[PDB]
Amino acid sequence: DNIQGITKPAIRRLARRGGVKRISGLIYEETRGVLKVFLENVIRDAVTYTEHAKRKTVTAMDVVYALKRQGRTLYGFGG
Amino acid sequence: KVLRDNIQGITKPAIRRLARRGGVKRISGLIYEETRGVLKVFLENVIRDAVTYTEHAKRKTVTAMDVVYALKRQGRTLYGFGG
Amino acid sequence: KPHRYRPGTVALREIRRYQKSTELLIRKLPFQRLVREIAQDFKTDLRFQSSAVMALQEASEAYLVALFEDTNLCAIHAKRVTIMPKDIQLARRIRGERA
Amino acid sequence: PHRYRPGTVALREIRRYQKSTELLIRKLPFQRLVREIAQDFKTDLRFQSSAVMALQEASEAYLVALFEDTNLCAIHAKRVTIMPKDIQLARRIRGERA
Amino acid sequence: AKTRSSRAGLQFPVGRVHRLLRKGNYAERVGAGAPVYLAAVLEYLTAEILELAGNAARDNKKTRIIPRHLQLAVRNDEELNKLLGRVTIAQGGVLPNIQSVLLPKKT
Amino acid sequence: AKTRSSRAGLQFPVGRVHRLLRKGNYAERVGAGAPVYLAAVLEYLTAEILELAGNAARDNKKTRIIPRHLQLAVRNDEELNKLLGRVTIAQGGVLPNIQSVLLPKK
Amino acid sequence: TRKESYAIYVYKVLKQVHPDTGISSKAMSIMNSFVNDVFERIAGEASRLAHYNKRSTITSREIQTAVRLLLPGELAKHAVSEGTKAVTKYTSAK
Amino acid sequence: TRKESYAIYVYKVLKQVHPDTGISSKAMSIMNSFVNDVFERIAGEASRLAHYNKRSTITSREIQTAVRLLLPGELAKHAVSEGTKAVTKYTSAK
DNA sequence: ATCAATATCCACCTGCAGATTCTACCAAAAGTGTATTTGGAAACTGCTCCATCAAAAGGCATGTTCAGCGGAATTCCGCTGAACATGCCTTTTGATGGAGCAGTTTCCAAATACACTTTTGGTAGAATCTGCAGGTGGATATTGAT
DNA sequence: ATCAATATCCACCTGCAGATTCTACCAAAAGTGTATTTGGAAACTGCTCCATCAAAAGGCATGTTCAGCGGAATTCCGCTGAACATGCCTTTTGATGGAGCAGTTTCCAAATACACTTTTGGTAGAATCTGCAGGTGGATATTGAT
Ligand SMILES: [Mn+2]
Ligand SMILES: [Mn+2]
Ligand SMILES: [Mn+2]
Ligand SMILES: [Mn+2]
Ligand SMILES: [Mn+2]
Ligand SMILES: [Mn+2]
Ligand SMILES: [Mn+2]
Ligand SMILES: [Mn+2]
Ligand SMILES: [Mn+2]
Ligand SMILES: [Mn+2]
Ligand SMILES: [Mn+2]
Repeated sequence: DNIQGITKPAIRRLARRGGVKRISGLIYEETRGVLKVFLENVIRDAVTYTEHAKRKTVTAMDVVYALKRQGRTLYGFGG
Repeated sequence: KVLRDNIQGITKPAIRRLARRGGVKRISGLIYEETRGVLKVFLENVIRDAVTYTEHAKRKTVTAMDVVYALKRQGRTLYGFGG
Repeated sequence: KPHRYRPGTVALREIRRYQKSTELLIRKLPFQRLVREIAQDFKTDLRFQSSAVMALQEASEAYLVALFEDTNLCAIHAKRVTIMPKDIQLARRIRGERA
Repeated sequence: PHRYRPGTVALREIRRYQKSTELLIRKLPFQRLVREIAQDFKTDLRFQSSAVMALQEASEAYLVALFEDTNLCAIHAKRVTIMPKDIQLARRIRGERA
Repeated sequence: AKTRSSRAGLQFPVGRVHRLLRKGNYAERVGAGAPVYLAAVLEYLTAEILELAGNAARDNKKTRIIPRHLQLAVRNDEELNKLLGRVTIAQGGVLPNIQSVLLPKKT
Repeated sequence: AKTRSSRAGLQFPVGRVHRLLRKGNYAERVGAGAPVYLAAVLEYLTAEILELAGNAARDNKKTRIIPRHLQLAVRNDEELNKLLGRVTIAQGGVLPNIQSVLLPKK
Repeated sequence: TRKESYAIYVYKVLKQVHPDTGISSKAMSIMNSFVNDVFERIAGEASRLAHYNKRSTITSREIQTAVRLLLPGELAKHAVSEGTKAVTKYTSAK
Repeated sequence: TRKESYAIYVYKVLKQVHPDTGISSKAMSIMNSFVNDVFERIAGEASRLAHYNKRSTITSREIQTAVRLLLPGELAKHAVSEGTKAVTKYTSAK
């Protein structure tokens, strides 16, 4: 599956940038669930803005407005 | 008269009660001073904004609405006092 | 004959009682002076509607009660049943109140 | 032969990744994940390339901050190894997990 | 002359909501369908909270809903809890909840 | 006919800010000074970040400010960090920081 | 003097779901806060949504998307039906 | 076509501050997000203040209080200082 | 303490992906004088409600003794995760067309808005009506000693 | 398990603080009327988004080995809960003085909107221009064995 494309080594890299020294084996599946929940929440709102505009293309701005609503404001992609 | 040291009016027993409502069973002796400092900061931030709303409206009386708006700005919305 | 509850028994009894009621737990007048003192240090000559003081008290007690729940989860996470200043600090760091 | 002790390379990697800014999840795989999830809300969607990047930057910044909080929870328990319970405690306290 | 509310089949005030939408600077114009739809959502939400609160009132052998009942209704409902996740209900107290490891004995 | 910005002594467009305030549905009317004050405020904050980012650029021996430098200026400054407390700067990375207990026993 | 509130409407709705149940003034104050709060949140979202699409008009369509972004799943689905229903019925009349 | 942005102005300020320093497009894009973000927050607060006080005009007075509410201490002082300075400079220029 | 395998640094070099500059071009804007309309400050003032003080009384805070048991230091060891070498699958990079669908422009019918102007559904204060707070007594549930 | 010191649940009872009806004004909605105009609906263009193909190389996956972390168990000092005795200070109830807020009226500094004129800001071509990411050489530091 695609969620499994988010690899153990890549999750490690993320942890490292997070200052993490040692990782438990259950961490990788736990991290995947968290990311999926995060993407579902943000993508759901962005697509809601896409449909409202009557488009078939999810725009950077759709994503930016979605992130802002979730209180996760992002700089660098417009607006 | 002069108001000083009122943070002590937040007693050890009152802080126990609050912890009880919060589900706490055992409390270390240093918790009380820590709680007082956390509450002082909480109130300084809220009162600061409520008072800013008061001065802007050019009045000398902090209204329930000033507090409610202050609380809302801080994402601490309160129901029951006009907003 | 001098009956005695074991440590923890009365505390549990206390949690059940306070979780069942809704009254404010900090004495009123003392809380009012605190508000007046902190406000006075920002601006002198301020008056307060009484419902303003109460709004601050409900807001403050809800904030502390929920902080204690989070603090309690931090103690238990540490294999303890006693809250300590370090639990309060971990909770506030994670909540972003001083990350 | 030669062998670094457990932890030494781990430290080295933290220093390296805390010093750079490139994304750490391979792109193609991330893109499939995004499209797959979007498809459940609205079928036949297209994505501006910058839309997927915004999502990746947002996701990685999120996961990285979560890991720092997770690390703080593991250290609080006297450990140096993060576990599922550490991520859970951090999320509950953040208000994402109730 | 029928009320816009009766025309809409609603208890909540459509006109009031219309006027509130105008005076709030949300946009230069307010379509006629807006207040109707908004008044309906509001009424649905309040109907939902009152159903649960009246129930909490009944469970506590009360006839009068008080803030404690509103709090129990909201905090016990996954969705309302989330919609009001950053709100505090004055005089609502909290839900009875004690962590397991805190309980006495064994087994 | 001179620019309202030059009258205010600003680089930021007082006129645009004025129009943006009207089209934003913030209120029925906008005072004449509102856009001036706002523009000045936006320029000051803009300069405050450029200054710290510029320094971050120089400390790294680079002359071109990149997102990494904006991240370093904001996160290393207590006040800017709070103002942007819930903002993510794309391609900014994080500040080097390793919890002491993780360092090897020397 | 004079000050509006949703109290009579909240009250009408209380009687509909619980004919024999009353409400204290504090609880009514809370219900009033709740309505104003959700009003602002929805109107606020509708406002942004309109600006994002360079629309000068907020229609039932903006209120609708605003409701989908604002409410959790099931409350959303039901709010939408109630909203769509009232608009349709309002339109069939007159 | 036609995308309006604060880029040329950000670059102008970049020159008064660090005459020999440049800025990447991505970095410029971030600065633009910054200005728009701070613009929306400040304006949003001033809007609310005017409504709370039943006023129909947003004047420099609302922009000032909004600044004090949104900016951390020192940043507020200088920002309010710069705002007051710009309006004075502008109020006396025949 | 002595090598030895690697990781880390610095000075130097330079092709090009991305930045600055000339340049022109055009519409989108922004600035000024002019006429109309009004938002909101000063000036007066009716009247709510906020600060103060006095007086009684018991609900609670304070301070102390006593000892249960929680927290934390110390020791031991099973086994999970780190490091690393081997094999190789998939992500990445880049040229290519084919097309879906955003973005522009023009047309025009359904649908707002402010002023009018008539009318009643709300609101504040007075009148009317009851849920339950709080006190008492007794049957049931819980604790903790032996 | 048996028995005593206590907390706790629970239904009947009842005066009262607070809730649920009755009046009469007044902001504040709502049918019409024009005049104005948003923005949906269609024909049209071309900017990017998707599917396809293809090698180089860089990761990712797997398996082996063992260092050292996590957690179980044991121990004890001392902190913190429970219980008690003493009396302070918060709470409850009002009465008084007036500070200040909120309603009303009056009137001018200031704002919205054309209508008209000018240019600044956006874009992009195509050309111009260059900071720095890699990649090399050799020197010194870091780490870990013995
Ligand atoms: Mn019912
Ligand atoms: Mn007027
Ligand atoms: Mn123990
Ligand atoms: Mn087709
Ligand atoms: Mn009537
Ligand atoms: Mn009772
Ligand atoms: Mn009794
Ligand atoms: Mn250990
Ligand atoms: Mn005493
Ligand atoms: Mn380099
Ligand atoms: Mn070399």
